[PDB]
Amino acid sequence: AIAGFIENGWEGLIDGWYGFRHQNAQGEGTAADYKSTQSAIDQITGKLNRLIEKTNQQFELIDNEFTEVEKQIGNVINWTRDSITEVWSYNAELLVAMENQHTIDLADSEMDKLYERVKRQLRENAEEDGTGCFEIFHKCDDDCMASIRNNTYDHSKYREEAMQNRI
Amino acid sequence: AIAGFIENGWEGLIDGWYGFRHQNAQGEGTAADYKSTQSAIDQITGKLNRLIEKTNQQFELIDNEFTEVEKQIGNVINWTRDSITEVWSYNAELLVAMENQHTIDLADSEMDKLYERVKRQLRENAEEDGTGCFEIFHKCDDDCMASIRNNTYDHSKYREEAMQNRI
Amino acid sequence: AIAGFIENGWEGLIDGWYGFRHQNAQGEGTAADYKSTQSAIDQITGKLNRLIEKTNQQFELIDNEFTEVEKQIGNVINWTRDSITEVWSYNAELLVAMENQHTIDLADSEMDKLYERVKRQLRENAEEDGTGCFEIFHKCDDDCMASIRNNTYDHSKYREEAMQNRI
Amino acid sequence: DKICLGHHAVSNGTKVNTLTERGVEVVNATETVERTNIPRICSKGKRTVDLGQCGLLGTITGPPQCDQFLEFSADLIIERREGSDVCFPGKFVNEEALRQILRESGGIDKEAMGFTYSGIRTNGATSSCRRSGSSFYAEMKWLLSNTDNAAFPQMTKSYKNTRKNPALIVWGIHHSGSTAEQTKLYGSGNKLVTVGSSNYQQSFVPSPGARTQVNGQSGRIDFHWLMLNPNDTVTFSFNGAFIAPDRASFLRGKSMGIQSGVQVDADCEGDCYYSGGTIISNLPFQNIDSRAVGKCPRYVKQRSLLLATGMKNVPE
Amino acid sequence: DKICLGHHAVSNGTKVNTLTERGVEVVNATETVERTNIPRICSKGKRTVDLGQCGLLGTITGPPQCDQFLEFSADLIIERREGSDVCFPGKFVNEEALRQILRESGGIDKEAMGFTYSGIRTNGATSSCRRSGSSFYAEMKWLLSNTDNAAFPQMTKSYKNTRKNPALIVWGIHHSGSTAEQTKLYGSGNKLVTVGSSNYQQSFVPSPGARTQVNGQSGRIDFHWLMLNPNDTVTFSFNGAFIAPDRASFLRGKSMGIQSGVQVDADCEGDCYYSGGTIISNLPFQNIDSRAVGKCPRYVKQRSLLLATGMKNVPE
Amino acid sequence: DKICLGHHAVSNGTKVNTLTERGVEVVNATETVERTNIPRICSKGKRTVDLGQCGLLGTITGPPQCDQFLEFSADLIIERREGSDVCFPGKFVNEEALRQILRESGGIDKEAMGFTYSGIRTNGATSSCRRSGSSFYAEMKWLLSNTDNAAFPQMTKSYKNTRKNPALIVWGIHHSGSTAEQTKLYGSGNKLVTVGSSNYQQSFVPSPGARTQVNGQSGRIDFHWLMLNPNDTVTFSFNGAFIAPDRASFLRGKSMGIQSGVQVDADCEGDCYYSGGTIISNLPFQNIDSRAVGKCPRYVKQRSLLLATGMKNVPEI
Ligand SMILES: *[C@@H]1O[C@H](CO)[C@@H](O)[C@H](O[C@@H]2O[C@H](CO)[C@@H](O)[C@H](O)[C@H]2NC(C)=O)[C@H]1NC(C)=O
Ligand SMILES: *[C@@H]1O[C@H](CO)[C@@H](O[C@@H]2O[C@H](CO)[C@@H](O)[C@H](O)[C@H]2NC(C)=O)[C@H](O)[C@H]1NC(C)=O
Ligand SMILES: *[C@@H]1O[C@H](CO)[C@@H](O[C@@H]2O[C@H](CO)[C@@H](O)[C@H](O)[C@H]2NC(C)=O)[C@H](O)[C@H]1NC(C)=O
Ligand SMILES: *[C@@H]1O[C@H](CO)[C@@H](O)[C@H](O)[C@H]1NC(C)=O
Ligand SMILES: *[C@@H]1O[C@H](CO)[C@@H](O)[C@H](O)[C@H]1NC(C)=O
Ligand SMILES: *[C@@H]1O[C@H](CO)[C@@H](O)[C@H](O)[C@H]1NC(C)=O
Ligand SMILES: *[C@@H]1O[C@H](CO)[C@@H](O)[C@H](O)[C@H]1NC(C)=O
Ligand SMILES: *[C@@H]1O[C@H](CO)[C@@H](O)[C@H](O)[C@H]1NC(C)=O
Ligand SMILES: *[C@@H]1O[C@H](CO)[C@@H](O)[C@H](O)[C@H]1NC(C)=O
Ligand SMILES: *[C@@H]1O[C@H](CO)[C@@H](O)[C@H](O)[C@H]1NC(C)=O
Ligand SMILES: *[C@@H]1O[C@H](CO)[C@@H](O)[C@H](O)[C@H]1NC(C)=O
Repeated sequence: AIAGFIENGWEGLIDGWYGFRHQNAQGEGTAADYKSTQSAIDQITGKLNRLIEKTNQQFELIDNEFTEVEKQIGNVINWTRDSITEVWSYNAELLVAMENQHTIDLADSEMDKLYERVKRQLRENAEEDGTGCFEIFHKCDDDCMASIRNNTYDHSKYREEAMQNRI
Repeated sequence: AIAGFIENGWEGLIDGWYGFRHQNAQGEGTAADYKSTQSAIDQITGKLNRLIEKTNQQFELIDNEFTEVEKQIGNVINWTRDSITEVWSYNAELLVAMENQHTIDLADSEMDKLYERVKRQLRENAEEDGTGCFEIFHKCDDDCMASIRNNTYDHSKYREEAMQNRI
Repeated sequence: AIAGFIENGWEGLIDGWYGFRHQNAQGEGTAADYKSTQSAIDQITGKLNRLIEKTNQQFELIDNEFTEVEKQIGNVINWTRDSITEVWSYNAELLVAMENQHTIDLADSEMDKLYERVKRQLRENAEEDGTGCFEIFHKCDDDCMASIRNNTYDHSKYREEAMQNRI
Repeated sequence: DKICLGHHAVSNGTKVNTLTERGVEVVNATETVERTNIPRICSKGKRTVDLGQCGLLGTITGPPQCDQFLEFSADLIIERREGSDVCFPGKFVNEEALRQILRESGGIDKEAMGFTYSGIRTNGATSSCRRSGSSFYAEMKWLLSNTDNAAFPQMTKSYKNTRKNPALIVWGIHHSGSTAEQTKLYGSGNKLVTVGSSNYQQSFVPSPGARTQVNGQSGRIDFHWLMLNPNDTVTFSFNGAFIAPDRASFLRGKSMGIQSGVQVDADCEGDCYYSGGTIISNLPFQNIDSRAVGKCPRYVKQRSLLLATGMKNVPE
Repeated sequence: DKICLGHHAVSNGTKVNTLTERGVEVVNATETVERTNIPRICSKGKRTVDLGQCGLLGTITGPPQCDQFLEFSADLIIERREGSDVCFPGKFVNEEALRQILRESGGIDKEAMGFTYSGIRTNGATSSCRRSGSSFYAEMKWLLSNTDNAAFPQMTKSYKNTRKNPALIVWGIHHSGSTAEQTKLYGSGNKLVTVGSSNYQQSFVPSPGARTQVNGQSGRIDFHWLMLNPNDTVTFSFNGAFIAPDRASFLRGKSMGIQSGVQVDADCEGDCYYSGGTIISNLPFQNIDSRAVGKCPRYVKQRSLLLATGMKNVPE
Repeated sequence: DKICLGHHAVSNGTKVNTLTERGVEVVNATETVERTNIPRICSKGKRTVDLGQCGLLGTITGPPQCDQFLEFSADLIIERREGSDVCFPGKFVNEEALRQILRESGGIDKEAMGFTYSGIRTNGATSSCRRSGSSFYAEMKWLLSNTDNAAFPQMTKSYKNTRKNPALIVWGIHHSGSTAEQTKLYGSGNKLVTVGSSNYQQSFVPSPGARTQVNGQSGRIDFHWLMLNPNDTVTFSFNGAFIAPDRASFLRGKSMGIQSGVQVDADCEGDCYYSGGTIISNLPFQNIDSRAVGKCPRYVKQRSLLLATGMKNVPEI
């Protein structure tokens, strides 16, 4: 019923990019992780701010459309312009493909670091389910869901019960 | 006897790149994992398909070798050609070094994906040994080793004997 | 309150880039690692040496600054030179940005490689706190701390003590 | 009981390329190659000249199509496809270089030289200009001598270029339509024109044309281009056919003028221009035209390159 | 018990460059810089003309060695080191531009100029050009003044381009190599050549003197060329030294011309050639020659660059 | 007990630019764009000719400023703004191509042309070229008519290149300051100079008139040149107003040229030079001069690009 980033995304998570889904006896719901989404979107925005940097170099026209240039110089110009076009087409495709690879891998890195943050916050009172779910071995409702989202949850809550529950 | 990917590589896998090796009642079994191998090969093949691609921009002769061309335009042509050669030599050196770095990191990431997938399947029984292998506390026969090789393995049922042996 | 790694860092580490800091009751203190430091610095120096990229292509002087060249070829030279300069400025900014991203990601991944090596080397005898320390349940002073600082540590002799705790 | 960490997804996203594979679906991506142009020239806030039947190269010479644009300042100079640089047919010997500096010249300022001699007739009857009647360019004289059977006098006229700016000197040589025209329009005998400077030192000789009837009249004008450095002197020593300039041309400053085939829109501003319109987007690349002027996105051949802005889209 | 994870290895791999280490050993890698080539030009699927002992401009001028190529039609044009553009000594002006045009022309479609002459002799046979006896260029009419020691009448010929493609018109000027020979051949007096069209204007003057001996001759015939836009007309006004065209040359389509010193080979079917062989490969880079023509790898300085195809090699 | 891992951090640090974010703090970074220069030419180890008052093209024709450079041999050629290519007013035609040829030439090896003249004055001189009071280009002959206001006979001269290297042959065409000057010298009539070889053919005509005074005499010489292939011949045919070569110029080898305004430094060795100095650096980029020539960093427009050498400087509480 409930599955995380390992196998699928959440089609219903519109407010925010990263978040936590709570399935319990004490209700059910979804809430976004403000800091993770804010970091990812500001970091990607910075990437776009780099991409849209202007050249700040004005280029004059060298060739002439209305009246042709001399064939010798025109052919040298077309050779140079085509070589420059090939260089910029290569650089544009390599940059877009490489940055798309970095954007996807970066988003996965953010997913893994947030996942590990949760794992290291829960420590021995929770276990991974291998799908993105964490199995919680103590009874708890939304108060600790918020404490996890707020990075305030402490594991010192009847640890012995969770160990007995998983030993 | 047999070490994993962290300590060294292993000579002997002729079919595929990635695989599993284990000690059990039968002894030193070896098998390849063809799905992670095909994933890595497909990504490398796509990378080479992008790199091993020829352009469609046709270039003709600008200067001659049978007779010399005007010295000033000839030197401008040689300078432009040499600068383009320097640009493509830089781009080729950086492309090969960067893509070789991505290929090596790709292979290590795929090895890590296999390692992590096994860890997540094994749960409390994973017992990483620091060499790139997993110590199995329950007595695991050939059928459970095969179940680990593919993606259908139950961490339960074994947990009781595994934890009695572990603790 | 010595938990630098996840959040604060160590501003007091003098001898190396990576190291160990100890909370042991006999007296707290800091020591540096040299092997992961030497590896990271060797890779970074390798990058700087690769990045020298000293050319062996001799470029002559075409544009005469004392007497101007014919204006049409002069503007051809200025356009070609400015396009080449834009290509090299793009390549330099992209190369430096890539190398800085890879240098930071490499150094952070080297700190993660050391961290993961320590966690696996300690097996189940230590628990992550999630701020940048390992909580060691067995108390020890010179042999275990030197063994952990090194790449050789026997986790068996302390396995019973660590497993007796927490449960 | 159970908690879950996950990420957003969409029922159908967009496809971007990566280093290892093509067609990778992501939730959100933007374009890095601009495809949408503005059909009109965005010149808002900048001084412009919308030069029509007159070409840019004619702003020195003064064809009847732009007599009113002989002297101006401009930030953006626009030449049109229909533009012509002649009244009487002719061509510039170094046409592209002079056009290249005019597009970078910022406009034009002028200073009279002179040629205050006798035996010369300024109008130079041409039937290709009808502003009032037969005439030549506003800024040049046809030194035709005393009509028929009139030898041309030897002239040695120079200009000192006393201002600090370099001087743009444009003059010409008339190739008549026949030998009879050289004999009766400029007189019998040989024709020699020698132009000196500290760096020019070039002579020209006209020849009988016998050329096709382009714009009715046969023959051609050679428009010759000279640059002077500050305080230099241009010397025109001649007795042959000669088209005498009245005024030297000087530069104004920056222009980056663009040749264009579309109407001017003064209510929009931008810096990238091409013959088919303008680019006002801030994307790093375009596939609209490689022949861009100004602070413009870099030209690529790919129609579109999508840069991911979201994460990998894995639908439920 | 124990389950171990790992990867394959090889006993002897290859070395590749990376971003942190220049010599990282990998299990497998391929070459990205091609050094292998085929010693012969490849023509399968393309119409190929092999101009053995013939220069490309001899397909326009028509020396005896080029007699079979006056109307050649080909996709690939091969020039040879041993070939020549002329048989009677001389040089083309802007010969590089003309070769650049011809190498892309698709071949040459010759069409008669239709010039009729009177008062001259149209033979002009010379000992340097032979076709079982003295001859001249197949496509050029060397026009002499009657027999000898007589004035050459001035003639003004013209040609109109009525086809959709631009017409290539080629003519020459004969520098006799001696003033006495010029005055015996074309008579005494000053000589003058004017040639022009709506977008072309040139004049030439014969220059007698003394020159070295090539193929036993002392004179030199230089060749000039003109492009005519569709529906345009060219005029040729001469007082002698016509070296008149007999046929206009039209471009058939598109081609890619090359220079080569090696034999042609039908079987390979390659897409890019260089002097000395053909480069048939799918690799992105080459280290064979920088002056490559076609759609083929970009030249790099590196002898070899190895692109890893497998993972890194840990030899144990 | 607690075992903490961590990393070296600094209280100050520097900033670098990354692909994703600008201004990322790092503990250490270096520069990849060279901004430092040496305001002098590091010519150590190379034979250097410092052409102070001598223009490079005058090292072929030999104006007084080039008296000591007539047969110069050098690996590095330094040109300066204060120098001149000519002494008698004039210029070279296709002067940039000839300068480009000379800069890599390796120096000049002159061989006697072997032209024998009779019936003319071969000792012409001008007040603008004063080697000892009144002289002309040392390596070229100013050929005048037998007497003033007298005919100059037409002559044909030729040279065969018997060396394995091609010869650089330079000749001048004298454009008189007046029709009287072209009548007083050389005699009346139309003048013509024709020059040719198996693969070269040009014809030049002097044009008398009137010009402004430059460096004294209001005349001009246009200096033309050709390359002569090995085993070929050159024929010069002239009726007057032709400045004949006295010696053929062969190229010695390989060199590079510099245009600069700075002192030559023979105690330091550098890789490339520019108008303001020498660039000695092992950094891949420079932001000082886009037209530097030699084997040295590529020019970028970035004032400084900081390449991290340390890791990200996360500050400690
Ligand atoms: C454009 O081309 C002109 C000549 O055609 C050239 O003068 C420009 O650069 C010149 O560079 C010199 C040294 O770098 C400098 O001293 C000179 O002032 C400068 N020209 C002007 C007008 O400022 C060429 N442009 C570039 C960017 O090199
Ligand atoms: C250089 O390439 C340009 C185009 O990239 C050529 O100009 C085009 O030629 C085609 C065919 O004649 C026309 O339909 C286009 O309108 C032309 N465009 C422009 C902007 O001129 C140009 O002729 C080429 N130069 C040479 C010497 O071949
Ligand atoms: C431009 O560079 C080419 C080389 O790519 C030069 O061609 C060489 O010229 C020398 C002249 O002696 C020959 O010996 C070589 O065999 C030529 N090599 C090739 C590959 O053609 C060419 O001369 C250069 N042009 C100028 C003006 O310097
Ligand atoms: C967590 O933070 C939210 C605001 O983001 C607040 O409304 C909620 O009460 C907090 N919960 C806890 C347990 O701190
Ligand atoms: C995994 O391997 C075992 C070994 O026999 C096989 O029975 C099982 O069906 C395999 N799983 C899948 C999904 O094919
Ligand atoms: C372990 O580390 C200590 C330093 O704390 C060093 O002196 C000792 O030699 C090391 N031993 C080994 C086996 O590496
Ligand atoms: C997704 O599907 C809807 C179905 O109507 C369609 O309207 C929309 O355009 C689609 N979007 C994409 C990006 O495919
Ligand atoms: C995609 O990003 C743009 C901003 O660039 C935003 O306006 C749009 O809503 C985003 N769409 C989705 C589906 O995230
Ligand atoms: C590398 O892969 C290619 C693929 O065609 C193969 O031909 C070659 O033999 C392989 N080399 C090694 C050493 O595995
Ligand atoms: C040339 O002019 C004729 C006039 O009858 C016209 O029919 C033809 O289409 C024109 N050709 C071109 C290419 O303009
Ligand atoms: C930073 O790196 C440079 C590398 O050239 C080195 O010289 C410098 O000493 C380093 N500084 C510090 C504080 O590590």
